[PDB]
Amino acid sequence: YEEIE
Amino acid sequence: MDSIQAEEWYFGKITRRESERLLLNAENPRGTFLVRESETTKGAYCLSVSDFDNAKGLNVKHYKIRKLDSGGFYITSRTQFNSLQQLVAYYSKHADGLCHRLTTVCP
Repeated sequence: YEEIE
Repeated sequence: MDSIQAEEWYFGKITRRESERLLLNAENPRGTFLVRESETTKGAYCLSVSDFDNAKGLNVKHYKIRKLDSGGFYITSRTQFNSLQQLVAYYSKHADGLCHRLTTVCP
């Protein structure tokens, strides 16, 4: 999954 | 009446193959997303989205939606929501460093 950054 | 069981962005429990097969469509516009049940997670949801680049093609980014045991949700350690809908509204008008502001939902 991706991460909000 | 608004029940999470029949949300405009709630398909339910689907497989991963069909998931990428729904966002990876030449007819789907860049920004299409869809919230389903956690297939690999537990007691949580998963908000996926579609993106397009002018170099390779359209890819699919999966943003697992977390859930606070207290009663909340959040895909990042900075913003929290009291309903998967609230999280879809904020990320629907503010990418906040996401892949693309939500624009359409999965049919």
